[PDB]
Amino acid sequence: IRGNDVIFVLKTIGVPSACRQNEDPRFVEAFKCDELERYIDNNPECTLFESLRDEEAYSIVRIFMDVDLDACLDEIDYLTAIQDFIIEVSNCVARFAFTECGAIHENVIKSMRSNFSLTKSTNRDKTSFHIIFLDTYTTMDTLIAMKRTLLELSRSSENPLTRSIDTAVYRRKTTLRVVGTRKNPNCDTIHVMQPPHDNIEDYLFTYVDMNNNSYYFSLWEPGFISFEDAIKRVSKIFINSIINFNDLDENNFTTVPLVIDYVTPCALCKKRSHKHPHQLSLENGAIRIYKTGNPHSCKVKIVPLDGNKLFNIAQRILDTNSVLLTERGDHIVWINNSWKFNSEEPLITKLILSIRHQLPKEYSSELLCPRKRKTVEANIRDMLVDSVETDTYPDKLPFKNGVLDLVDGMFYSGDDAKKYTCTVSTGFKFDDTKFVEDSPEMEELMNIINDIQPLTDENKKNRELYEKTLSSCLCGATKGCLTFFFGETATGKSTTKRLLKSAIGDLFVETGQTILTDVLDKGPNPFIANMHLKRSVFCSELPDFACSGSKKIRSDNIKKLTEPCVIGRPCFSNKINNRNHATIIIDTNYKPVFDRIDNALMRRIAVVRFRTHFSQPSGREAAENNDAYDKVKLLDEGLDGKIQNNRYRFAFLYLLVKWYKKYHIPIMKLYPTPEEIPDFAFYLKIGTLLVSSSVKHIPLMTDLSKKGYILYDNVVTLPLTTFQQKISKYFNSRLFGHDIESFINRHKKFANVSDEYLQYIFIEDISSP
Amino acid sequence: GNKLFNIAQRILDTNSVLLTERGDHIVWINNSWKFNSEEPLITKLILSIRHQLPKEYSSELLCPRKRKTVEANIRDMLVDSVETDTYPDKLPFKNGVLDLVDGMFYSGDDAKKYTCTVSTGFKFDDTKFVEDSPEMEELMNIINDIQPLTDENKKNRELYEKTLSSCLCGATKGCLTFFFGETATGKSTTKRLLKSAIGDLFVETGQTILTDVLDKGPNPFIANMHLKRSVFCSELPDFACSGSKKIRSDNIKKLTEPCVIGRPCFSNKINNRNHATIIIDTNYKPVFDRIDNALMRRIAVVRFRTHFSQPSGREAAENNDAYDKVKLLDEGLDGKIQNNRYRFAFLYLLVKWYKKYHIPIMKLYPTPEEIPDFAFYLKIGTLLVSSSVKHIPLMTDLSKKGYILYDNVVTLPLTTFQQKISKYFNSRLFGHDIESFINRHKKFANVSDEYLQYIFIEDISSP
Amino acid sequence: VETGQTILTDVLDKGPNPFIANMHLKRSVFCSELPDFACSGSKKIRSDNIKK
Amino acid sequence: HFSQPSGREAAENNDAYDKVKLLDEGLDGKIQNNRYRFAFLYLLVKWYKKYHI
Amino acid sequence: LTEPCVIGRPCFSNKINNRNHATIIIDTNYKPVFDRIDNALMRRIAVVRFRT
Ligand SMILES: Nc1ncnc2c1ncn2[C@@H]1O[C@H](COP(=O)(O)OP(=O)(O)NP(=O)(O)O)[C@@H](O)[C@H]1O
Ligand SMILES: Nc1ncnc2c1ncn2[C@@H]1O[C@H](COP(=O)(O)OP(=O)(O)NP(=O)(O)O)[C@@H](O)[C@H]1O
Ligand SMILES: [Mg+2]
Ligand SMILES: [Zn+2]
Repeated sequence: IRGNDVIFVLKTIGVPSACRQNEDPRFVEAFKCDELERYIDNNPECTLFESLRDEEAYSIVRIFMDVDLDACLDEIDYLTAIQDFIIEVSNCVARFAFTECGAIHENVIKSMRSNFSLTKSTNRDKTSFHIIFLDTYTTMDTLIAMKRTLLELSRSSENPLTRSIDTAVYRRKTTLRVVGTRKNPNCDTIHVMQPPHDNIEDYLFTYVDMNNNSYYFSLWEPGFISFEDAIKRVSKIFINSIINFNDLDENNFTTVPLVIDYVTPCALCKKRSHKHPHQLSLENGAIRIYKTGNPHSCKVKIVPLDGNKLFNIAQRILDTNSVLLTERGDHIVWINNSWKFNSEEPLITKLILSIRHQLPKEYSSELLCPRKRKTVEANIRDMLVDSVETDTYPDKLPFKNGVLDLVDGMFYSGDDAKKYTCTVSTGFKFDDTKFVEDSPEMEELMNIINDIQPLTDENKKNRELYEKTLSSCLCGATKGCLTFFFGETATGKSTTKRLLKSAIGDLFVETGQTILTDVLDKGPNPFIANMHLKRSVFCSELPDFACSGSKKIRSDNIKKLTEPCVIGRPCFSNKINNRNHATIIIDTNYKPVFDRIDNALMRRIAVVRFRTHFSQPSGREAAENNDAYDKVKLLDEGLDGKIQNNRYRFAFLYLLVKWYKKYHIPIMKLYPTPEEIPDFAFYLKIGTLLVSSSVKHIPLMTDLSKKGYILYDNVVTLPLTTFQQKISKYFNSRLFGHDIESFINRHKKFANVSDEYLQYIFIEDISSP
Repeated sequence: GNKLFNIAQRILDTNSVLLTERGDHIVWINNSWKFNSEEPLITKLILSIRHQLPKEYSSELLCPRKRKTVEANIRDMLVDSVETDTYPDKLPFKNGVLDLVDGMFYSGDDAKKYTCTVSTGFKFDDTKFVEDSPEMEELMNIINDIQPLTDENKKNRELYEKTLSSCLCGATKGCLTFFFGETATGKSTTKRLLKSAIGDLFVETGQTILTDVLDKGPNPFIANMHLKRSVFCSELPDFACSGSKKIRSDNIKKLTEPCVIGRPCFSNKINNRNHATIIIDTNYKPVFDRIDNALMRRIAVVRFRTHFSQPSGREAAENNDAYDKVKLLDEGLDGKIQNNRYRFAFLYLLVKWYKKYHIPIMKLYPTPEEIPDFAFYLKIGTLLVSSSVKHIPLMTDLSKKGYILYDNVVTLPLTTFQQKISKYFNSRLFGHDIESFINRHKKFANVSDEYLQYIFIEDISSP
Repeated sequence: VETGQTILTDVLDKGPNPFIANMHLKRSVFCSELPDFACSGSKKIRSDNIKK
Repeated sequence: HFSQPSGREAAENNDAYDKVKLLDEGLDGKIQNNRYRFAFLYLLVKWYKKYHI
Repeated sequence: LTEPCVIGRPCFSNKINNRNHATIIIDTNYKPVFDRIDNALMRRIAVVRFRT
């Protein structure tokens, strides 16, 4: 809504609703930056509060909090406290935004932690301030919802600043004090600004200046603890007996000073003795222990009265969005700049141990006992209810140390890569130095590629399709066609398989022929179960069926593999569905033959040609005489070893990325080539030469009758003997009699005359006069 | 005392955990009965219902040991079992239940009463269940193209609507329907329309149970089709093959019972519930191993006429025998339907047809007139009549027509009966059927005489 | 309880047989849709199966 | 036989039947809802006493 | 069997992939007879003869 730049101000607290509606200038005002500054300057002792003029259109506000701690802290304690407070509050708000407002935890963290205005009250007995997050915007109903979780965080933390969060001022018509202005006419203390923020729009929670680095999102109690245990905790922290004992009741808790015999130095500040004795106060369900008189002689102490420490630790670990539950009931953790999941060995305890550095020291020491880490893991599993979607951005290449942007070539490492929840990684680290164009390895790889597929004019299209198929493996989406690497021996299909394996790493799996032969549903099929979020799978050495004795590759499997999802379950699992981002590549020396052929199969089969031979010098002319190759090149033997050494990995990766960039016109697809595999040629020629019967061709019987055709009940039918006599001049029986009878029975209708009749006419006959 | 026992009693009072007749538990978290046995959800539920508890009780549920103790108490207190989803007129969506009687959808505790485990797998939105939409108008045009509203295609349209709408009812269906067409006549179009519509309650498969023997087998499909409201059987392999297996009438009858007998893969369960509307889409004419009166009662046929042709193939496809209308293709139609745009509009259309055809029952009625061999089998009965007492007094007067008398019963010799019937059907096509009828209704008394207790209707009619 | 036709057609001992195993202490057993012998090559009911 | 009123005459001439009645469309649902459970149980017990002296 | 990776897992162990560092030798009294003969298979078979 482009925000607002007018500041609405009330003067006196408790102004009437009638006065607010009438907008009487005696109390109601509206200014801009310069007008506000001039008003504050000219009128020094005027009260100034900020509110919302409209809750129906300008509900957009910033993220703000109020903290007031009734104690004095020195500089170092103040700095560590504010650091911990910022981290905890930003994590809590980001987790709430992610889990309720549908926002993104990482941009929320970035916007809240980039900059903030932090004032300081001129009063010296206490530490109070307002904090404004400039670049985070949301509606007021969002704060309405945030109230509960912010109160829970306030109640469940030891930090004085976080514990002293004012959970009010999150209501309707909420009014915030204006900086530099007294709250009461009879008081003098005010709030003053702190560097590097010096202007006045930096401290107003309604002023909106949305820019690039911005983000917006939208949608003694008897139950605390036994009093004896509370006093026991106080004494146990004191580490010394108390002179005034058995006289402090529940009623005189906040009145009677406490006196300590200084046998051991006061553990709060290690000082040998204190002039004035120590006293207790009850704030927000915690006992604050302080010393009267000197504000810096003793460090203030916090004793909680409720909650569970190992539950607070688990909540703090959970609200960093580093453990998540997927739609398949598996827990993914963010360790070492990657998303990892392992059903065999859960990694939650590893995450708990590793994440202790991003937690306050009080919670840090508890995460060293394996028993307590197991307790925290048990808490986390119970809190993780509901699931989240993963791997939804098909433009990113996930490396073990980050994410490479395919549309740009920019590498994101660390938290920047955390947004893209890519749960499968190549397994190795990206390297920008080795991801360069000019390199001797690059020239060697270009030589190899041009050797395997020449750039000749005849080969041009096949080489381009080679590039297309190799590039589309990088796509994280689902493609609608398979690729067959058909070629003769010693031609480089296994070499390019090894090249892709080295280039893609763990985003690559090799499976057997069971996928192409057996039923995919069946029972336990870990081969199908291994294609989860893969991008390149390989089936090698398809057992071709030139001789009878083996079940042919079934069409059902190849139709099912094209689907965006695949139905299949592993051993001892309940999930039945896995996403199909993988490109299915099968290596064979022979033409595959499918059991059932129909129309749809001409939209799924793309094959790649290999016509280059690498041979020993002895078989030079022996290979040259063969027509299986169009060129013979000498064979290099250490090339396999150096490829196994992953020497060409980054060169081939750069080449693939450039191919993807070139081929990636907005959205990309794959197209079959149903003219190379020979078993489809039968049906192609039959379709281009034979068509079914017709009813709209009824006023065209003259030429058919002149040729010799007969008419019956408006359906063209002819005997089988003359069908064979007519077809004997196009197809030979000794060639494909099995296929001939196959389609004959497929289209048999029987009836008519005294023999079977079929609904078929010849395209050549109707084409001829 | 025993705060933990009190907590367990309080939780069990809300009926959030149930024990089903499979020796397993179902829990209600996130407004859905998510049965899970591999990993229990009871501790998750215990931690979830924590703020609906007194403050002196909420603090004890933060310890995993105490949560496990409460779960053990609940497991010991359950004891009894309940029945799973029994309401047929309730469609369960991932976030509630939709009553088809008033088309009203409700979630929360109001949807807890209908203990439905199976679900569509996708959420339901209130603001897209509307009559007016670009999706609505485009879908209406598509259906009006596929099934024209002309008075010739009236009963076919009614059958299409009824069978399509029956996929929502959670009862058992007594008929198997056929989608008959020639080539690309919207078959897979309406199949993928249903897949987009319901989802996770529709199973697409080819042959298997339709072709093989159901019993004496480890076949998984029979267990797969448990509590699924729609099942499609496609790509039937042209049983007019002379070498390929036929269709079993016993298989058809097994598929048309409230309970289906099957042995999934490795377990010992042998019975499963049948709710699916089994739809079989074929181009070639199906042929059964053995047809009879009982089989003819369980088959319905829906014919597909209007076809779509590309601009280039328009002249090629504009002349077809079984075509009735020619229209144009659409390259982005399949991707667009996979974009789930027509989902809720087609749900509303299915609900409307369901309300139309429940008055107040939607029993599926067989249509045997479409199948020509069924027509031959029934015309044999219409052109004949079994011998009865009314034919006894005739005797000699009817025997003058070319018949004889056997035990005061009008009888015809087998050879003369064959000569008489040979002038109606085609011998080449119906020789096996004639042999089948002869061996199915034969009567013998001695070495020579062979009796048939049937008389032609035209012989009786003619003076 | 309801069971398939294998009870009358196939070998009772063989390997596993939950169809037979489920008849423990059941007061009534039903089998439906007898496989008409009108199809050549069909199986036959076993007299020893009846006796067992 | 229990038939619809259209094919009633077509199936009457069959010798496999001695009687023909009108098919009832509510029997399946009424049985599925366990309406006749205790009535059939009472008849079964009466027949048991009759035929097991 | 000549590829650098093989698939198979032990009992009570979720480890599937195995490396292929092996020289595969088969000692026989008879020459092997293969179902399919092609130019590719000829690149993977060698025979040593024992004649004492
Ligand atoms: N550009 C190249 N320059 C030199 N040697 C090469 C080149 N490309 C491949 N080779 C080598 O030539 C041989 C070809 O073997 P291979 O890669 O297995 O082909 P192939 O078609 O997969 N053999 P096969 O699986 O039996 O059909 C290997 O030793 C490669 O290292
Ligand atoms: N109303 C329409 N307008 C334009 N194109 C349409 C329309 N309806 C269908 N089509 C197209 O025509 C095709 C018809 O094919 P369809 O009948 O659904 O599959 P099919 O070929 O019969 N499957 P199968 O029977 O196994 O061969 C659809 O896939 C669409 O591409
Ligand atoms: Mg190879
Ligand atoms: Zn001290």
